[PDB]
Order: sequence, then C-alpha cells, then structure tokens
Amino acid sequence: AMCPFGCHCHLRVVQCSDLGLKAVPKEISPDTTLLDLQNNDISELRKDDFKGLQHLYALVLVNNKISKIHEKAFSPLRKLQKLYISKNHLVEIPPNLPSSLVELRIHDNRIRKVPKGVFSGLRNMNCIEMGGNPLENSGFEPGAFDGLKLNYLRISEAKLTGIPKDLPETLNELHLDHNKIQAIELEDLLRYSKLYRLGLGHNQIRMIENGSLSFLPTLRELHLDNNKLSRVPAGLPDLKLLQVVYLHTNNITKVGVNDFCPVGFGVKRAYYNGISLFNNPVPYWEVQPATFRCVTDRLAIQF
Amino acid sequence: AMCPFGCHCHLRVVQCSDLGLKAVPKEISPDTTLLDLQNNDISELRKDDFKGLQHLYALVLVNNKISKIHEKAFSPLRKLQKLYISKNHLVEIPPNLPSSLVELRIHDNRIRKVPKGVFSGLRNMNCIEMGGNPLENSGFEPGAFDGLKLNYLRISEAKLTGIPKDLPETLNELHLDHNKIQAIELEDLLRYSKLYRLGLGHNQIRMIENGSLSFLPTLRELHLDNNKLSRVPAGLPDLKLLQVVYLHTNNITKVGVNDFCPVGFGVKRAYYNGISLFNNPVPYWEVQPATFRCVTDRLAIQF
Ligand SMILES: *[C@@H]1O[C@H](CO)[C@@H](O)[C@H](O)[C@H]1NC(C)=O
Ligand SMILES: *[C@@H]1O[C@H](CO)[C@@H](O)[C@H](O)[C@H]1NC(C)=O
Repeated sequence: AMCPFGCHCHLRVVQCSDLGLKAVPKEISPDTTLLDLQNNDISELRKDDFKGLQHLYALVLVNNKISKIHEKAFSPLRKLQKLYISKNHLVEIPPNLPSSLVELRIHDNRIRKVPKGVFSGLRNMNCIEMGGNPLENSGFEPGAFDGLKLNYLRISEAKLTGIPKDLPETLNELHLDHNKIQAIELEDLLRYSKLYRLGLGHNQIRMIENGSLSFLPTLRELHLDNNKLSRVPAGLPDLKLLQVVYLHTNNITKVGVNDFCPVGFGVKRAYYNGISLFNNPVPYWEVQPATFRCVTDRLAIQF
Repeated sequence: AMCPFGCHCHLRVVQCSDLGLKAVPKEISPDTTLLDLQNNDISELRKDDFKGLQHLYALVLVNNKISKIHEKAFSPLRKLQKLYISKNHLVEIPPNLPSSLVELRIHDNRIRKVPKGVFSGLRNMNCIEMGGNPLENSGFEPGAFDGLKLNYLRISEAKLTGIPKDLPETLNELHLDHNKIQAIELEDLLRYSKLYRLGLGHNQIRMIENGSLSFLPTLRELHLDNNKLSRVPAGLPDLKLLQVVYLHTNNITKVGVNDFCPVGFGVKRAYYNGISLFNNPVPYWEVQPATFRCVTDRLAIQF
C-alpha cells in the first residue's frame, strides 16, 4: 500500500502532518518504520487502526485530539520504540503499550490519576514525559511506577504539591519543575540515590530541610530557582559532585561563608562550575569573596 | 558537551521538548544528529546559535514563536536534510538554508510573500509544506520556485484565489486544498505535466474548464470535493490513469452517462478504484447504471 492522500513518504517513512485527518488513514505500507501524523484531527484509536505495522519503530501522534484508545490498539506494534502522544485529550495513561517502547511522550494531556500496573509490562522504558497534565499528588497511586527500571522522568507543569516518593529508584534524571511543591523534606529524595539532575525550579519551595539533599551522593546539577527559599539549602558543601546549583529568583536574604564550599579542603569534592544567585534580596557587597573559593571562573557565578 | 538541562538525549539524539526554553540552548554536542526542540519559547535564531553542529541532520523547531532568523544562522549546518519550523511567527521564507536540505516544513506561519531567489540555492528539496500561511496569489512572485526540481508541494490553507502557474514542473504531488480558488481554467495545470495527485478539496471552484485536466496525462488521484462544482468536470474519461476522483459535497446536479467511462471502452485502459458523489443534489436514481460501467466493485462508488 503506497501512502494516504495528503501524505508523502519515502523509504519506509510516512509523513502525514497538518492535513487535519479525521482518523489514521487506511492505506499504510507495512514496511513502514516512522509514522509522523502530527496536528490532524484523530479523536480515537481503533483496534485495527495500526494493523500489521509490526515494523513501526517511532509513532508521532502529537497535536491531535485523541480521547479514546481501544485496548488492542497498540498490540500489532511489536517493534515500536517511540510513542509521542503529546497535546491531546487523553484521560488515562494508555495500557498495553508495546514492551519494545523506550521513550513515551504524553505532555499536555488531561490525565488526572495514574493507577498501578499501568507500566507493569514495559521493561525498556527510560524516558517519560508526563507534564502539562493535571495531577495532584493524590492522583498517583501506590506502586504506579512499580517494577519499571527507567532513567529519565519528567512530571513538570502539573499539580504536584510535594515531591513524589514511590518513583523508580533507577532514575538518573528527575524533573518536577513548574509545580506547586511546598517544601523538600527529609525522606523525599530518599530512594532516588543515583541522580544526575534534579530540577525543582519554578516551585513554591519555602523550606528544604537539611540532610534531605544528602541521599544524592552523585547529584551533579541542582536547579532550585524560582522558589520561596529563605537561605542557601543545607547540605550543599557535603555533595561531593555538585557542579552547578541554581538559586536565582528566591528569597535568600543571607549567604553564610560556608554555604557552598566545605570547611576543610578535600578532593572527593568538585569545584562549582555554575552558581546563580542574582535576583535575591542580598547585594554583592554583603557576600564575602571567600564564599565562592571553590568555584572556578568568575564567569561561573551569575550574581 | 553533555546536553541542556530539561533535555534528555541518547546516542546523538538531543530531545529538548516542552521545556519552554527562552532560546536554543548553548550546551549541544557536535556529535548530535537530531535536535528536537519543539514547543519552547524560542524567539529568534542567532548567528552562532547552532555553531558547530555539522552533523545535525534534522532540526525540529516546531511550535515555538520564532520571528527573526539571523542570516548566517543555518550556515553551520552542512549536512542538515530536514528542517521543521511550522507553527511559528516567521514572516518570510528563511534564506541560506543548507543545500543538503530535502524536506522543509514551514506551516502555520505569517509569511505574506515569497520573493524570487529564495530557493535558488537548494538542489535537493522535494518536500515543501507552506500551508497555514496568509498569502494571496499576488504574494507569489515571478520565478519564486525558480530552479527547484522538487516533487511534493503543499500550499494548503492559504489565501489562494487561483491555481499558481510558475511552480516546479518536476512536481509529482501538489495540494492546494482549503483555499479560496475560484475556478480551474485552461492553462492552469499546463506545465504540471507529471502529477499523480492533485488535491483541490475545500475550495470555491465553480467551473473547471474543459481540456484543462488534459495536461495531466498520468493523474491517478484527484480530490475535487467540497466546491461549488455544478457538473462532473469535463475530461475525466480521457485521463488514462485516473483511478480515484472525489466529487462529494459539491453542487453537481446532473450526471451524464459518459462522464466517467470513455465512449469506446478498450483493453489497455483503467478502472476507477473509487468515486465519491454523496452530498450532491442528484439522487442515485437519476443517474443511469450504464454510467459506472468501467468502475470495478459497487463499493468503489460512495453514492
Ligand atoms: C521573602 O521575605 C521573607 C524573607 O525575609 C520570606 O520569609 C517570605 O516568604 C518572602 N515574601 C513573600 C511572601 O514572597
Ligand atoms: C448550486 O445551484 C445552482 C445550480 O445551477 C448553481 O447555479 C449555484 O452556483 C449553486 N448554489 C450554491 C451556492 O450552492
């Protein structure tokens, strides 16, 4: 089967975008590897909508208005690894997705609660966009990300009121930027013991209670800007590899001299490679230079 | 350089999406081949915005608010073959796009005119999305597509009042659906002598002039639905390869018996593989059976 009317496709790639297609076209070669059918008018996925696309690797469904997805919709998709279904009217993480899947974009939707065994099948995940969704911490559910060894996860722009606890432990990155988070407590970041990044920018963090940032032996970048913070978060010096913390647009008033570098020189340590602080009530002349001894360049200090 | 904060990226693929970045991020490994940075807040492209991404193959800038693109902006892109910058505030077709480029999606923009030497450079195009722009026929300019052997071309959803005549002759597909096109006259499709499809759906074609559809020896699919037509366009039977004509939602009143099949049915000829007629003032009972002799099934006759 060559390709649907508006579409143009070449060598197993099928490009069907901005045609405003009522649903997934019926003429689609099985040879087909990518199906980019973005910004059309699909409102559901039907059992046999994707029938016999077993060689389909990446399906881009973004910018549609999907809202119902038939159970055995994805089941013919044996080799599928990429499923981008951002900016849709989805109302539940779709089930039965292809164990082959490694990336899952599902931003700007309408998912209010993520149940339990939803991700139970996948065993290759590692990327998961779920922001732009309206979920409150009470929407997650005991063992939602149960058995799911994945390294990236972003739940930005949602209705998070505090950092979730039962996420994947394997997580190498964790984002939660753009929420309504209240404050990072002691055992929040507990089990996330392998993180490189940790965005919490644009939140409402008022009081990060010390030692909580301790369980992140390897944390490398910490964005903690645009909050309601009042002093530099306690634990910063003890983080052997924190190379860029981000604190601008907070409500830091005072900057202790040992608020970043540690008291007695080490080497397990790393020199900061970026520190933000501008746009905080505390002028340049209130913070002794001795304060940024272990940063490298001057240029590393937005201030 | 490992990748920008919100971004995840693996094996030369940099995924920066929905982070709402103010601009194209600075830390981008030259090893990078896909640069997906969709739905952010990019407002312009700066000289050195992309410096040293010579292995960048496809760049995805869709759903951002771009409005100024520096001249030398794309020059660092020796091997770039896909550029999708649809859904942006662009005000003119960007110049000095990489000669390597094969596909250019520039939909939903604000480009009011396309001047002459714009595509002069490229020699590998074949896919151009320019719909969702506001351009009248007066907006094009003599020799705009000058020297541009390309095979696809979709100017949907614009302000076309008639079919443009100085498009690429090498054209295989050509879409002009959703316009305000008035009528397809004699020499309109003159030089497009190599088309397989020709969408003119959703227009205001009142009167397609005979012979005009004669210049398309190979035309295989012709949507011509959603217009002000009043009788089946003259010439249909003479198109040796027309397999699917769409006529629905028009204003076709009478259907001559030899409007579809030719008068002296050969052996070498073609069967229609689909004809639409539904939603037109003319009941199934006014149109003689002898009329669809050469169609194949009954089911190829939405009617
Ligand atoms: C900043 O003012 C103080 C720091 O002295 C802090 O307690 C408070 O949360 C901030 N004010 C508001 C409501 O933004
Ligand atoms: C269809 O009806 C008449 C038939 O002659 C035609 O003159 C006219 O253009 C059409 N009316 C509309 C606006 O549908």
